[PDB]
Amino acid sequence: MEAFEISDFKEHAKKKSMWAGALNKVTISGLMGVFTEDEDLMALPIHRDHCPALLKIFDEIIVNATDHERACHNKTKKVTYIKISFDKGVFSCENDGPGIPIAKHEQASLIAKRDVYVPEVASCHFLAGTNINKAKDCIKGGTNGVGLKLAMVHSQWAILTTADGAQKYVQHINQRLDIIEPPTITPSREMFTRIELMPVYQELGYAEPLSETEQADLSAWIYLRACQCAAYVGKGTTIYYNDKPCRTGSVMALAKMYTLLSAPNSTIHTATIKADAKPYSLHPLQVAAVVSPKFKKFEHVSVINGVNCVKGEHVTFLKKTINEMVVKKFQQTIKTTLRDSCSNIFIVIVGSIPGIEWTGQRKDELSIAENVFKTHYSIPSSFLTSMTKSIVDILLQS
Amino acid sequence: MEAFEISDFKEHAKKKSMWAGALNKVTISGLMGVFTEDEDLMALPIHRDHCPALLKIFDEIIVNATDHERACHNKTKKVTYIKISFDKGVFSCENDGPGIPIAKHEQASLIAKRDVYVPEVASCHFLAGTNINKAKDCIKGGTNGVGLKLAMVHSQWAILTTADGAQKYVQHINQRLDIIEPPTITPSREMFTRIELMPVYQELGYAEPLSETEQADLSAWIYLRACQCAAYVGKGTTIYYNDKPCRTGSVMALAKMYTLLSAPNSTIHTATIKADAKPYSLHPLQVAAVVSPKFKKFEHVSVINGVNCVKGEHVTFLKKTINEMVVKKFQQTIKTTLRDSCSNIFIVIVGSIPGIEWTGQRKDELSIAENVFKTHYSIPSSFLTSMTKSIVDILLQS
Ligand SMILES: Nc1ncnc2c1ncn2[C@@H]1O[C@H](COP(=O)(O)OP(=O)(O)NP(=O)(O)O)[C@@H](O)[C@H]1O
Ligand SMILES: Nc1ncnc2c1ncn2[C@@H]1O[C@H](COP(=O)(O)OP(=O)(O)NP(=O)(O)O)[C@@H](O)[C@H]1O
Ligand SMILES: [Mg+2]
Ligand SMILES: [Mg+2]
Repeated sequence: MEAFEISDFKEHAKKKSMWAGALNKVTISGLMGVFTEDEDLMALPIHRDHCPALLKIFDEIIVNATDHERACHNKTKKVTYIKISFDKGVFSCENDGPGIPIAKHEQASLIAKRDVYVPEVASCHFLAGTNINKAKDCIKGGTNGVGLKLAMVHSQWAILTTADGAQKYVQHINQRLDIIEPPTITPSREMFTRIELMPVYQELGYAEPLSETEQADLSAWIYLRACQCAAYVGKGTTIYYNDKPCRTGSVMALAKMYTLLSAPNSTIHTATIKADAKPYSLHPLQVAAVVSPKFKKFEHVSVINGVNCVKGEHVTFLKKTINEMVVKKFQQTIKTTLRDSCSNIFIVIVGSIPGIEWTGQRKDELSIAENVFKTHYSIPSSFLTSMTKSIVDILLQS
Repeated sequence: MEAFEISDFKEHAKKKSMWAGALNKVTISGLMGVFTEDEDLMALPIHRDHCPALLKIFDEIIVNATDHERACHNKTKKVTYIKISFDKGVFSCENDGPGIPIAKHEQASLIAKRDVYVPEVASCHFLAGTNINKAKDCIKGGTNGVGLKLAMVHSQWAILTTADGAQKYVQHINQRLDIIEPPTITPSREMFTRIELMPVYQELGYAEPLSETEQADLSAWIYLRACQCAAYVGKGTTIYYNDKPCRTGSVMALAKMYTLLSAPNSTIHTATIKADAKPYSLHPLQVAAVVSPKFKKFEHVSVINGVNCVKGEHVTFLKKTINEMVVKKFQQTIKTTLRDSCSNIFIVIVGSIPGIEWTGQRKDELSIAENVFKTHYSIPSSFLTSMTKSIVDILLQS
């Protein structure tokens, strides 16, 4: 029929929500940003509709930088900084460490029948990257060879700049990937990767120059995402947002930021969840939790493999384990459901998990057998005991 | 680098969880199937790890049939049946109504430099279908031109059979899309579409001949999915699973099936939620709810646009509206959070919603502005008042 059609990747990415989510403004459950009060960092909800695909432009590039930080963290040449910028609608992200290799790609050059270099494949070729054949134990968030191309397809203009210690490579990628300019290659001896772009705000439902509220909301969201990165990356990396350092290097700092308005001056339960055997034993999970009667439902913030995912059995592992102990102790005083006993918890979980699978390119949800945690991971009893004490005291008051 | 690679669609679909979910067995929260007790239909949880991509093979084909049912419901030639079969691991789904057009695809033929017909494009060409340029008011679940190809890529062998009144078209698509046999085309006046396939069970983590428990679990899951279809499709369509008619033509029947074990002989609150203007006015939402103290947490079953999605503002619309009334009525007696007053609700929501977006190919979550429901839809107050009365009686007891 006339309606039966074949689409290419770029046209498909511009009209289909499967890649990065809705391409218009919708209600985003739990949307948050960070707002600065005095010199205090405070995470607050953003109760306005926003475009999920727009936020994924930023996220895809950000997770690419923290993926690189993970890859070189045990190598001689490492990532020391991730600089994120957002000004006048221009978004940029730069990291040091080895750049994308500046070399001709023979297969791509043969397909295109012209000289095509690796950074053009990295940025303009769908289903292309270094994680197509990812190992079980690889804890990079990246896996599909898709994310950077999504960022390009939603850019009015974009500039990729990378240097591998020998040369510098600059390439203009404009008009939602319609116009790929030939690269400019020079000698350099510098080493970094920078992505700078202007998203297609108007197509995504925003004011052509962002409105004051849109700009403030988007700036707040990116800043919180940079703060989440700062708690995830290794000991040698500093995260910057609009040049200032991000002061949330630990899950304690994240938990305080998220509960400053709710429950200031509260106690922060901490745990380092370790595993007995490799590869899991290489990746301890950091956890901080606040327990308060002021919280009216269970909430978590997860940064897993650099990704701010919202659903996963890693959360349930903590919830069920805590509930088991709460039920026990509570019964001794009376002599309660899973949401009961967890309704007063705010918990932050940050770390790497080998072998997880994702539910889509957005990586909203990770997928795994629950028994991975039961067999391999141990939650410190001191954390469980003080969490249970705090929760039981609240239950006894009502 | 050596690791920098370019992948094609089918190799990508076989390695990457983004298309259909995890490609191995993982824990699936809320996994259910239907099991027959006496002659009663009873939906029970399946507490065993299962492969999400495997279930999506079935789901993609099923939603293709209910999409056709919706497309032909107001036309002279309509869909009168959807027959789903699962036996000896062989899965098949057949619907009547107009078949896939048996016609040469010039563009596809030019690309391939051989005769390629429309049903081969429909089943073997990624990013291809009749919904690439989807209208905002189109309530079909299909949108990406991807789902049928995922089913083929996870089949050891498959047979597409379609007839359009003029001809019949039979085509063998084998070895995870590696071997596409030329079609056999004959004169016919039959009109239907059938997909029959053997999934790659072993590759997805199952026993080569399915084990007794695996077979029983998978049959139960498909049967429940067929029962959900029976509540969704139009009045002129019968759904069959393994030749038996599916006896859940209403949200009442669905709600009774899901609450038979927990709360038999309970009252079923019903509502038909209508909207003031088109396109929403064309698609009333059917709702049934059971309220019981035996219910531990809030649960919903959603069939939206034929899709059994698990997250969406359509649920929150009902939750917030009910909570508002519960808060008022409760305060009058005392003179309570959102977790409260909704913790004892099991609710079934079935219907079509125009203009929704999805968060991925799996269509786990739909995306929409909350204000669509606030401005356009009204929940009948009789349903709100009897739901509120039932909930307040429970809260007053404890
Ligand atoms: N900041 C960076 N530094 C170094 N290499 C990078 C950087 N960003 C991207 N790359 C490379 O470019 C490739 C393509 O990136 P991308 O399209 O995001 O795919 P991916 O990160 O591998 N998987 P995904 O994001 O899940 O679709 C990556 O695999 C890396 O090889
Ligand atoms: N049972 C069927 N009867 C008639 N036409 C069908 C049937 N199944 C598939 N088709 C057609 O085949 C096309 C390709 O199917 P499919 O690949 O599932 O894409 P889709 O349903 O359009 N979108 P999606 O499922 O979101 O990836 C559809 O768009 C329909 O035109
Ligand atoms: Mg990436
Ligand atoms: Mg489909």
